[PDB]
Amino acid sequence: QCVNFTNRTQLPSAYTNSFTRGVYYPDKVFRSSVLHSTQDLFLPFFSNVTWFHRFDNPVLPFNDGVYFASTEKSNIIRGWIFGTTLDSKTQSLLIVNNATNVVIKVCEFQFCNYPFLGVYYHKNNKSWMESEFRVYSSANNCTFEYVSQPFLMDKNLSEFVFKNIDGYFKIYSKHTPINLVRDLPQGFSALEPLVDLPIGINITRFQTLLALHRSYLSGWTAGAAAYYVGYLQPRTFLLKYNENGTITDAVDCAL
Amino acid sequence: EVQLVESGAEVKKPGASVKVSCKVSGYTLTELSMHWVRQAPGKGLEWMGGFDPEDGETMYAQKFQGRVTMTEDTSTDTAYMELSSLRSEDTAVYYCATSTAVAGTPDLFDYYYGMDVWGQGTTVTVSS
Amino acid sequence: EIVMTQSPLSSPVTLGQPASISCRSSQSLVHSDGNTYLSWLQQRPGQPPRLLIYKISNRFSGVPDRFSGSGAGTDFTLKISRVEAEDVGVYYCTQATQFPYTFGQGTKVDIK
Ligand SMILES: *[C@@H]1O[C@H](CO)[C@@H](O[C@@H]2O[C@H](CO)[C@@H](O)[C@H](O)[C@H]2NC(C)=O)[C@H](O)[C@H]1NC(C)=O
Ligand SMILES: *[C@@H]1O[C@H](CO)[C@@H](O)[C@H](O)[C@H]1NC(C)=O
Ligand SMILES: *[C@@H]1O[C@H](CO)[C@@H](O)[C@H](O)[C@H]1NC(C)=O
Ligand SMILES: *[C@@H]1O[C@H](CO)[C@@H](O)[C@H](O)[C@H]1NC(C)=O
Ligand SMILES: *[C@@H]1O[C@H](CO)[C@@H](O)[C@H](O)[C@H]1NC(C)=O
Ligand SMILES: *[C@@H]1O[C@H](CO)[C@@H](O)[C@H](O)[C@H]1NC(C)=O
Repeated sequence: QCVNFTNRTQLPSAYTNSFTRGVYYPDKVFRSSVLHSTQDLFLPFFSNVTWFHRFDNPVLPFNDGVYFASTEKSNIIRGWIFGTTLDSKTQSLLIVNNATNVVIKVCEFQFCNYPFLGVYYHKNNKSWMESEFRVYSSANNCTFEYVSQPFLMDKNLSEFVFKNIDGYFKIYSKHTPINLVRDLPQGFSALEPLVDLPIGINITRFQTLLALHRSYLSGWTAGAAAYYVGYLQPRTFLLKYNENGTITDAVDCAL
Repeated sequence: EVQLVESGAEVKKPGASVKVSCKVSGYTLTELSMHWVRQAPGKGLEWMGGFDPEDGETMYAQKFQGRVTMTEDTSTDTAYMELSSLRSEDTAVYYCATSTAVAGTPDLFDYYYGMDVWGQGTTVTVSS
Repeated sequence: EIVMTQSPLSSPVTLGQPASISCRSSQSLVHSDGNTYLSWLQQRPGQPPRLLIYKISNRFSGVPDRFSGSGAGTDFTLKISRVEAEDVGVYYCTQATQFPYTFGQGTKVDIK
């Protein structure tokens, strides 16, 4: 049930500073009171991160990995689409969050031109449901499914890092209270490892999923969501582990 | 916006089944309280029966009970209504109407009772 | 069963003169939620009826602004401000509060 929207416009995009955001734990090794230098796919410090304010969600490139950030409380952003051609010719990855759990699902999705999570009232079991047939017309030959606790939860900035390296799709995340909406915050906050998924697919493009609900007064009227997208680069960082094992500082060795 | 299409007009020997269909588009059938209204020529239209959005599912008229059966196919988004034991008075036009089950957003929604979007009517004709 | 009486049974009116259509209910149409679910429908010859006004005075999506509704309790009025050629046909008042849903007898309005 793909919903063709008329008068679709490009989403407004400014360019903001990343400061020292986007750092994650590169391994699952506990280190206490050390200075550890690692060379990995990191978001460079003070880089141009694109800030995206009826608007389209752009199918952005994936490059070597994607830093994603969002400051919202409306729960419009529900997940992401990953793949190369985003049709039923090659495989694709879909991450969908709702109020109870997260579904991560690799199939041969035939995605809609405008994919969105449709929130609609269901009269038979008497509550608002969410339809995944609004994002894809059909999913076939589906090789991976994974249901876990949702990671789009609590003013609070949500940060994610997505990598697709040597057969594994790695997601890192962090949720932090912030007191400003125009920019990314200063300070420093390392992203803890969230999931390592044995996917093994080709990913060159991605697209954010937004939740659109019916007005009940086209028919889907919901507010636009703003998110920050930056790109990782192969880069050497020096991370500072304090006595409890937390990355409390880092220096970018090419800055 | 909800758009409705109907089935063909039909004739029969009396004492058999009816299957009048009503396919919705734009809004899927689970978002819509669905009602069926009979209009006779030279008479005002009267309500046969339809969905109740809360404290039950379907409600019927008192004079049509034991005859009218309404069932909904979610896969095709098609509402079907049947009625057996055709009398000669029953020859009429059968309007299919619908409304949104609720009014509002997921935040602050309230139940809506109405008769909003009416499809065209199948012409049911009992004859020789 | 709630019966709707509708007055007058017919109304001949020329072009531009406003007209009023009365609807009376044997039972008070206030619901438990607070909204009194009354609707005014218009039917053209050869055409299925379409919704003009829902909930006394709220105008449906796409209806012109020369239609207005008023009234409360058991007494309701539909006012047409400027009669044009597109308004010929039958008008019905209906409720949606107590099952079964019922309709008025309908009034006929013409040009001349
Ligand atoms: C939130 O997402 C979960 C996971 O997709 C939904 O739970 C599933 O619902 C389907 C209904 O077709 C069942 O067949 C599955 O067994 C359910 N899985 C689990 C793990 O519960 C849930 O319905 C969604 N909730 C809302 C409000 O959309
Ligand atoms: C990159 O950042 C600099 C620093 O403000 C800015 O002047 C420039 O316009 C940015 N370029 C892009 C393409 O974002
Ligand atoms: C929706 O309806 C189905 C079938 O009646 C039921 O199994 C399911 O639990 C309902 N959804 C929720 C969220 O309860
Ligand atoms: C995958 O699905 C396509 C149709 O979309 C089908 O032609 C193909 O045979 C499937 N691959 C299998 C079954 O291995
Ligand atoms: C990955 O996808 C890109 C874009 O379609 C394509 O050019 C490239 O050849 C693909 N790589 C592999 C190994 O399939
Ligand atoms: C580290 O752990 C100790 C003991 O649990 C605690 O007192 C301290 O506040 C923690 N944080 C830092 C930054 O030392």
